[PDB]
Amino acid sequence: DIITRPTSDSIAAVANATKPAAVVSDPQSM
Amino acid sequence: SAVAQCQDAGFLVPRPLDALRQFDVTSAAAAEIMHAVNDAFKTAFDLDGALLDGLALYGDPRIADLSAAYLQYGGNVVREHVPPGPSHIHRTLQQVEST
Amino acid sequence: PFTRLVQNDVITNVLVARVDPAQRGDAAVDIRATHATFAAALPVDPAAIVVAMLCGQTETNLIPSHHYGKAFAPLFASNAMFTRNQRAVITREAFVCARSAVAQCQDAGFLVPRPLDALRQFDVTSAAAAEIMHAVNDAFKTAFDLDGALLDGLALYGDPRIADLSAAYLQYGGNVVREHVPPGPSHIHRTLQQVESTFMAEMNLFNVARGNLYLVQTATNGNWSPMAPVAAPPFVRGGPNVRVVGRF
Amino acid sequence: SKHLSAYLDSAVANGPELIVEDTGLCTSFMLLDNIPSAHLTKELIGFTWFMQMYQMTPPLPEGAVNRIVCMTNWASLGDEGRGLEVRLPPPTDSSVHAYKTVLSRGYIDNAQFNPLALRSNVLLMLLQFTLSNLKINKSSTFTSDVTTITSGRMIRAFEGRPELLALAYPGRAVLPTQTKNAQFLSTAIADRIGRLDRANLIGGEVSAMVECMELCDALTLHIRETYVMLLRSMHQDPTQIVQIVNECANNLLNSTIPISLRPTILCPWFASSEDLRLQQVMHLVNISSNTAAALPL
Amino acid sequence: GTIVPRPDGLEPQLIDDGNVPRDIAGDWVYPSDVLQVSVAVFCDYVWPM
Amino acid sequence: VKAGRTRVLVELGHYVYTLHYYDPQISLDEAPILEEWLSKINPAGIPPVPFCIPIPQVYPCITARRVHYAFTSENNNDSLFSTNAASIDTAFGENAAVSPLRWPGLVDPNYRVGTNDLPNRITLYNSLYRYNFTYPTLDGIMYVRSA
Amino acid sequence: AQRQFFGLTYNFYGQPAPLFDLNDLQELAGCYARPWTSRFSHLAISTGSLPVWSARYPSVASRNIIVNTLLGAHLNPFAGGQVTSHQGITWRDPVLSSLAPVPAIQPPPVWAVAENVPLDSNNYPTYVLNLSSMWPINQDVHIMTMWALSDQGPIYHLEVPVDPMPAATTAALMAYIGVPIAHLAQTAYRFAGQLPQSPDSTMVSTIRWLSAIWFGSLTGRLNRSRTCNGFYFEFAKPALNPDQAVLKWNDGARAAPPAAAQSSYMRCISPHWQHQIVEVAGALMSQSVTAVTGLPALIDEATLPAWSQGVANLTGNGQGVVPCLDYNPVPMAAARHLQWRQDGLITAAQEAQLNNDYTAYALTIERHLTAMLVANPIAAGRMPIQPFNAADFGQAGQTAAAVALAQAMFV
Repeated sequence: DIITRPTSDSIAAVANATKPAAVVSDPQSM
Repeated sequence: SAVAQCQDAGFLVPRPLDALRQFDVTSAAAAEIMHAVNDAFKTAFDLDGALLDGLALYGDPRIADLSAAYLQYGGNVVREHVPPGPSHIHRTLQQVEST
Repeated sequence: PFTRLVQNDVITNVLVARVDPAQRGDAAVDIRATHATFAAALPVDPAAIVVAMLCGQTETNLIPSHHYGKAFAPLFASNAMFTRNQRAVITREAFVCARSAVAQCQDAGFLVPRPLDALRQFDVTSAAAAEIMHAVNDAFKTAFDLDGALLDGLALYGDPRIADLSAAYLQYGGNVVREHVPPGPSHIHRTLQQVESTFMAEMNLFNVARGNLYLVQTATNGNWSPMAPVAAPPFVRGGPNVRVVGRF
Repeated sequence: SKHLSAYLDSAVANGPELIVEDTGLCTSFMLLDNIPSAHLTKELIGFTWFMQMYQMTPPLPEGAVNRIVCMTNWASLGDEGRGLEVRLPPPTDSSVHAYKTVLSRGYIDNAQFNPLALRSNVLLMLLQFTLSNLKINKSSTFTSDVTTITSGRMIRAFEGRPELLALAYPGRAVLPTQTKNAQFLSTAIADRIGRLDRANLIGGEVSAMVECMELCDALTLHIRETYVMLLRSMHQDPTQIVQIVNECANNLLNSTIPISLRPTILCPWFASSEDLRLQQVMHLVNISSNTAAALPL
Repeated sequence: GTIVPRPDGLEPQLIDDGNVPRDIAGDWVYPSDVLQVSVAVFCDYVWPM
Repeated sequence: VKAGRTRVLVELGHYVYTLHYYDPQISLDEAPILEEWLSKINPAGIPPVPFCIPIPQVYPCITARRVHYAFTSENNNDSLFSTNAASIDTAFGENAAVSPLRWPGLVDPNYRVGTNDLPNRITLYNSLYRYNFTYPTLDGIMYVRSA
Repeated sequence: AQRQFFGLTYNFYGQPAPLFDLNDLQELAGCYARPWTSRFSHLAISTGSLPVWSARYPSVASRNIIVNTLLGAHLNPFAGGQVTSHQGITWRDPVLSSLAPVPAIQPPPVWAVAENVPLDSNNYPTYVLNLSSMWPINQDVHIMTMWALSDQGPIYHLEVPVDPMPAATTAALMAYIGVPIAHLAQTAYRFAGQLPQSPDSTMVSTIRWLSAIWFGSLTGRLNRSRTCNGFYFEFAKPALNPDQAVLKWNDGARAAPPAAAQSSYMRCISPHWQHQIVEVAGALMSQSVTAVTGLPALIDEATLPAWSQGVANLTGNGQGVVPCLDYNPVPMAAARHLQWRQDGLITAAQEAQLNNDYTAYALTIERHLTAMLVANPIAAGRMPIQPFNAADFGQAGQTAAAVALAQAMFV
């Protein structure tokens, strides 16, 4: 199999802390 | 070579992949690179025991050229460099990157 | 000092003062009338002393340096001596701040900056000072987690407004020493001054305002900002036809 | 026996609590949403926008009216506090209890304040403010962000307190739809964030000292920097320490010290003679001055 | 990737890199970064156009 | 005073204030609040000064003409941070935006590290140091044994 | 110990009276506290943490300057052998423990104002008789003198012996590695300040070396490439705030001792020092050594203000005279950067950039100070900042000689 390893927790914490929603429901969307 | 090619100010190596985007690696980032290369080699050659771990676990992985020295009380410094001999895998690897 | 057979140099009293005698009218008074004196004595039996003098003996071939080397070994193994140093520092800071606090509530005192002097402070009785000093003392005790008696005893005479430390001893020949014990340069005291200076500008952040208050009927229909008036205040004091109510 | 035992053993602890460390944010003022913004769903749609619908915590309050209020250690992650705090409520409330330290207890009503004793109470409250802020700005692990909004610098990841991370760096905001907050944040300089410099003494070790920029008010910063300055003032090199100990033993028991790098030690164990004299006099004043007091001594 | 809604029936606008709102219609160049951080809006105001 | 025939200046150097926001779309009279405030003044002390401020609105609204009495003599409005922060713009009410002066180290192009205006103004975004002191015990300093 | 000192009071820049108001005294030496070791009580690690940018005392050096002026009005006993009063304030006791308003019954004589007053310890016998407690006066008087003797930056002394460092100093320094300069300066001031010490003490030699190392690194001669017994100082990036330095120890090549013992006096020739913490700390730290050991030799009068010409026990022009050098930080920085490139620590492109950054930084300091002076004209009766002229920022001074000295000092 191909090799992977988890990143350090601190890296993951920052990355997960910034993930805006891709699709947001608003009434004015053309 | 791998670490040097990810920090765009590091030890001098041919850089065929500089066209690719990459944030400059800090000390912590390079450690992950060092680990992966270490693991890949130990897997490929089926090696037990430490092979390269100290470079990743302690100190800065951004190495340039290893050296050891001792200090005499008279202020004299005796330093012994250990530049590696001619590698073979490195050559073909650089070729693979280029193509 | 150990005096020996010198009649004029016999020390009669060792004394300490909790209060500066300069504040009250005691500049040129007998030292005994201004400082509290110690009193203690231990009655020793001559017979025991004589026996000890004449019945002293030691080991045959004692080496004092070696013996004391073993004896004193366990006594210097810990930070015991350093805790008192730390307590002394905290005591210094607490004392200075307490003096600074009390002085700023009086009209004047031990010459100290008074950035907050614009505020009102009517009661200046010693009772207020005692309450303030206790508040400061308790605050320090809480902050640095102390348990013993800190800064206490100063209020023994019940008037911290003139609290000051000094010591002296009196000789039969009428000679006096009268050493002073002023505090050293603290750190917290300076910061507190800086804080008060800052507060006098940013007081609005503490729900505290400044200036007078007006009361005028106004039937506005648009924007209305009482905290930031745009027009000049009407009928400032001393203006035309403005009256000041009587004091009753 | 109590006095004798006390006077004979000095290893009774009871030392002042000097070392207190903070890993949170060196600030004492909290931005506060006082009046919430209304939610519109029938008319006036689109006039307001919440970061909630984007699953994001806004770096700034977003109420109709926002206030700055004093709240000590409101972001103090880490060690336990000094034990005394100052917490003003928003100006829509009384906030009078913070000014009844003295001359108020049996005198004024619960819902008043003493206008004739204002100066003293204000001073004491500021004193409490000062004491509560006496901490050490401890470092914490830094890291780079592999996200798109990176600035090339490493930042201080508040693991376990993500809301702190959102608050600490307003520059890392994600801005849709140009609100009044956005009109301000959009002017933020890119790289004014995170670690600026460090003292890296030992390979692979934690940096002894680091300099960074983040959310931090000046006043608290000034206080804490003075506090460490005080601590440095009561510290001496090991050579001094061993010499002092040797002298105390009349040059008996002459010990010494190893010679190697000691990167970041700190031994606040000393003072000046004046402080010693002051404490000595103060201690005498505390005790009674009769023969029954000196006897245990 | 901020957009600027406007009242009174004016159709919305987009922030030019010179910090000046511009009309959506026309031609545009998106660096990868701004797209990755503003996809939510792009999916609703640019992509339909 | 309520009849509009008198104007009063209450002199007091400093005090504690209290706010009470209200909707500018409905009728209001500030008299009851003030009368309540007067009903709690003793020789011993006084309650905090009250004030009434309309909530800023995001659209041009129709405001009911209402009566106010109290207002200050200076600009004691420093604690205000911003209004209608989550909105495109403040239409009717007072329009406070985030003042850059408190954030020089975040928006000022000419900001230099290590500067401030501490005695006069407080800046919320600055640069600071952090430490990693260790606290060795006495025996950790020296050879503790017999000498 | 050291049973004697000499001193000199400040100069009035044309004004008729010493320049400080009551508030300055009340704030900087009030509370009836001892003023004798307060110089670091209002300093910290960096300017950013200090209220030195506005209002009263709007400069790094401002407070210590006013202190020196304040002392000039009360050091009469070492000039005329008597305690006096000035504007109603005097010492509480013959020991000069602290200040207080004059008593109403038997006031001391009023001080007659004068400037640049020479001072002798011998004029006040009680000082020696109470040396054990009056020792702190020695340090501060020395500091005041070392500043009063010069316009622009204060004067301090440097020296390097022909011997290697003793082991004791080595161990001490190995515990001061990560410490910034400001903290180091405090300890030196604290050490010599509070109790008499003999010059043949470990700390004395220790601080002496620190001053040497600081200067050697300041000139750029001491770097990661070349170090004194493994030690050297590291300076912050000019791009952010170059006004910071920390100690470092490294496995780089060690510089050889000089062929003969080197020593000289130093000062900053440009007004930048007034708002630059590294200059203040370095001067105070160096001056602390001379305070405990006394002046090794008379200072050369050749390049000193008019009032400093031929001051007894302080300045001279004879054979037994040590020259004093001076420098401007901007040319010094260029020299330091050039040395780095020649050592190979940086490229030429970097060196050009560093010069631009540092010059830009220095310009801000000048712009701040010059604006601050007109805000506090000296005619107002108090001097928070020393006066200067616009051209003073452009003086190169003896900078070329200075780096030459370090060249000879660390071979």
